[PDB]
Amino acid sequence: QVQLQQSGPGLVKPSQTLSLTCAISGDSVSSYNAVWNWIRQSPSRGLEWLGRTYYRSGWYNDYAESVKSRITINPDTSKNQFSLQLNSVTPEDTAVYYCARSGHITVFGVNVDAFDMWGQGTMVTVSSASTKGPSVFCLVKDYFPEPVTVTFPAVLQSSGLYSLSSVVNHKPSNTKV
Amino acid sequence: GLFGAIAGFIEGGWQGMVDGWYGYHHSNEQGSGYAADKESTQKAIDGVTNKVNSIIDKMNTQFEAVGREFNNLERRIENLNKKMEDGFLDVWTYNAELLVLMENERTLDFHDSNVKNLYDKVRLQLRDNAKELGNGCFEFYHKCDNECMESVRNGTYDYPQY
Amino acid sequence: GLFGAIAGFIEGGWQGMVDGWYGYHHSNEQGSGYAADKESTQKAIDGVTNKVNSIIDKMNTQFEAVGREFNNLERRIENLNKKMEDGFLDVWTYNAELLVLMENERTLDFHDSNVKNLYDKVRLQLRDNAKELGNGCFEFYHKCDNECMESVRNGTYDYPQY
Amino acid sequence: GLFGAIAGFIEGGWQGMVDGWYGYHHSNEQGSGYAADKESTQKAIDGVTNKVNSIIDKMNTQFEAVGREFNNLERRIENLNKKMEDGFLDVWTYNAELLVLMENERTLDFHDSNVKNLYDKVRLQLRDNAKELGNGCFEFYHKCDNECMESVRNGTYDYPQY
Amino acid sequence: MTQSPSSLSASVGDRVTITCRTSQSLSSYTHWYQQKPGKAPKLLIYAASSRGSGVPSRFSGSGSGTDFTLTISSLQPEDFATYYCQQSRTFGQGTKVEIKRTVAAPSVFICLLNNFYPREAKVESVTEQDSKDSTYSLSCEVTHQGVT
Amino acid sequence: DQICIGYHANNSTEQVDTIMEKNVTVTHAQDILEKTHNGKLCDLDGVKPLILRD
Ligand SMILES: *[C@H]1O[C@H](CO)[C@@H](O[C@@H]2O[C@H](CO)[C@@H](O)[C@H](O)[C@H]2NC(C)=O)[C@H](O)[C@H]1NC(C)=O
Ligand SMILES: *[C@H]1O[C@H](CO)[C@@H](O[C@@H]2O[C@H](CO)[C@@H](O)[C@H](O)[C@H]2NC(C)=O)[C@H](O)[C@H]1NC(C)=O
Ligand SMILES: *[C@@H]1O[C@H](CO)[C@@H](O)[C@H](O)[C@H]1NC(C)=O
Ligand SMILES: *[C@H]1O[C@H](CO)[C@@H](O)[C@H](O)[C@H]1NC(C)=O
Repeated sequence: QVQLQQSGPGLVKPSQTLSLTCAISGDSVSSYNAVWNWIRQSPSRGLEWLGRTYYRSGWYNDYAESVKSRITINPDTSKNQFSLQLNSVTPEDTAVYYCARSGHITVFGVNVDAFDMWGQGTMVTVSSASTKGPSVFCLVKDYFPEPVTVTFPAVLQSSGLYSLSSVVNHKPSNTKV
Repeated sequence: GLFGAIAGFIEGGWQGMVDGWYGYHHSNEQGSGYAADKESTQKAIDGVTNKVNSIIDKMNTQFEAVGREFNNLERRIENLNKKMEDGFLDVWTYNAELLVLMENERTLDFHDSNVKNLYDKVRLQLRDNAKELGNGCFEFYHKCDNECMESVRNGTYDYPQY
Repeated sequence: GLFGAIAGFIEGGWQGMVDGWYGYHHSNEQGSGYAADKESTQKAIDGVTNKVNSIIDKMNTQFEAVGREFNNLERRIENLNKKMEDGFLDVWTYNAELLVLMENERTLDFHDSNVKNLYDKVRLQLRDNAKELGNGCFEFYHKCDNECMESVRNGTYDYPQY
Repeated sequence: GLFGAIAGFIEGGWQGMVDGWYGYHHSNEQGSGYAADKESTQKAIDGVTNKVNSIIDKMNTQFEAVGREFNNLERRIENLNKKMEDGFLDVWTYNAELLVLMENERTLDFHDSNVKNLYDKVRLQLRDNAKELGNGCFEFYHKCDNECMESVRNGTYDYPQY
Repeated sequence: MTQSPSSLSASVGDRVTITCRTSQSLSSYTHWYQQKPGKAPKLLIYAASSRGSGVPSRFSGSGSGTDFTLTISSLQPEDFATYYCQQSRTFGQGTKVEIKRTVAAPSVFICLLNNFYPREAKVESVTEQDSKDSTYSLSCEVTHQGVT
Repeated sequence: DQICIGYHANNSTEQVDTIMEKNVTVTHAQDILEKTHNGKLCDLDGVKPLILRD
């Protein structure tokens, strides 16, 4: 079995660079029967393919038109991984980022872009807020980042801080109420 | 090949086009890349799939040998039985091997044809708005940006516009 | 099709051309109409006719079963007889069905070829005295009256004259 | 033929080209003559040679009849034996005759294809530095001396130079 | 790529069909994925009708021209998911399959709408469907098929 | 600025035969002949055979 293990920070300041890594085991980044992709998902935009890299007697990259000017996807044949770099991020780049293998399954040796294995996802938030513990009134107001455990999903307010209700533990701020 | 495209005026294939069997490579001021012509490709996949299943299925009804034994004074009919069973095996072996050879030749030529037709499809759109270089490529007289390139792949290349 | 003309760069056939399998449609100041290219047509009729007769005739010598009966203690040879007769029927059924499939494919491609060659025949006469529109049609730079049109169908189109 | 060259836009063959199956005829101020395209020719020889050997060799394993005799009260199995041996002969006679017919057609078309591809090879080099006359010939705009002619046969015709 | 319906409720054992209308019809490029909440998609079907590795036999796909369908012959509780179709690098918007009960009116408190069905209500966020009773809750005048 | 037409290649070494040419390397191929067996006498669809032995 192939496993894809993602890593990289889930917080990026606006205008700066998002940097993720996918570490492959059970296959080679340079395999002729693999294509290595990044895909993101957001509640608004749905599922969006971003780009890929693959080796066929030399390295190739293709990128989505929407991100082409900001994106780089590089293989590392020393560590059997590949990276995603996305420059000049804005709030619209907030999403769950997945790596995925395609072209493992082919119709007559033609990559059909059917993704057969995916990484676990990295949730990335574009934000400047910094660490803030909640006020509890239960209504759990004005904290950052996620998550709090106590229950409704959190909503991101126009202040850039989260709130939820439970009908309170915030480990990022070392707070318990 | 019969149609002159594959390993002909198009000297070699592309390792870099992974997503289809036939397609386009574009090159302009914005950049360059490969794009598969999916429709031509899917046409090819349907034909080859049908072929294989047609081959497999035609060989479905075929001679099945049964064991029959004969005593020491039944040598004539024993020989008959053997010649009969071997005869049918050789016939079906011939049919299978020849069908594979004949249809392999036609499959390779089919691909060659699909490439030639894709090349002509584009030639017939562009007409005299580009230089036919003679190697599979067309050099434009006007600038052709990514939307311009896409309209070539579309079938939508607006000739009067240029 | 392999040759790219039929249901290719020539999008569809013509209900209005009744008199032949392939031909011309002309359009000028005097009017318009269809005219069959008989020679290309008669060539096609001779080929297809010969093919059908070749098929029919090749299947002329073929296995004919005869009735043979056997008693209760002749089961082995009865089985042999049955397997023998069924075996040949399956062989000849395969031969017939496969020949029809293979030659049907070649017949459809043959027509496609004849159209492509007719188109090229005209292209090679006109050269740069007309615009190749990319849909089977040629738009003339000069006026081409009915005698001019006929000379295209002739093979007599005087290129230096225009 | 399927490809439109032999006895098509190239009206007839050349008695004067003795040294190969396909080639060139040149005509300039220094003189004129025939030259065979050996590569295209040797390609053809390899294909046809392989075909003949493939045919011969496929018919290598085939039914061999043996003499078997039967008394006056063994008429049923005698008939069986005869029908069996005749049955296989007819099957192999069909296979042989049909294979020869089918592959003869493909051999003639193969030559036609090789000529068409050779013509296109030259066309794709010359591009708009010559007039495509429509009969197999290209009339140059510039003077083309014997070295110029040779570069066409080479694949080396330097287009930007003219 | 346009998927229909955008959501549905069906009981365990029900036959479920979801459709994707694609821009242009290619059988080989089309694929289906099933995604359970907070997990990556899993490849379900590839090339219109081939079952992915480890995918059970109740799932099948069909394709005709530009119309592609995923069929679950007998829905199981574990098939609660969002299903996506895909061609080349383009995905449909997804279809949510929930596991449908009788209509239930919200209990309203101040604003909380508790244990109601269907999901559609007018007063925010909503809990995912409850695994025991199939209801939703939402966090004041309330309109619902089943008050201030 | 230009556009070019071309076709697929890959690292495949699969070969097929044709009438006119043998050992043609192709990008993809499909074997249709089973060459192997397990070398044993087995139950047929669960129903054991009668093995007379000596
Ligand atoms: C093929 O591509 C051409 C060019 O990209 C398409 O035409 C454009 O379509 C987009 C999106 O529908 C429009 O917003 C543009 O205004 C069009 N521009 C031009 C220059 O044509 C065409 O719709 C596509 N055809 C397909 C996919 O069949
Ligand atoms: C082919 O066409 C040309 C042009 O239509 C024919 O030449 C004309 O023939 C008609 C009828 O014989 C005469 O009335 C005209 O005076 C001719 N005009 C010209 C300009 O040629 C020619 O006879 C035809 N040849 C064929 C069918 O072999
Ligand atoms: C084809 O390949 C086989 C095995 O790879 C080799 O033994 C044989 O010599 C080759 N045949 C021909 C006709 O070149
Ligand atoms: C072919 O001919 C030209 C002109 O005669 C010569 O310069 C060149 O070296 C030759 N090239 C070949 C045989 O490839």
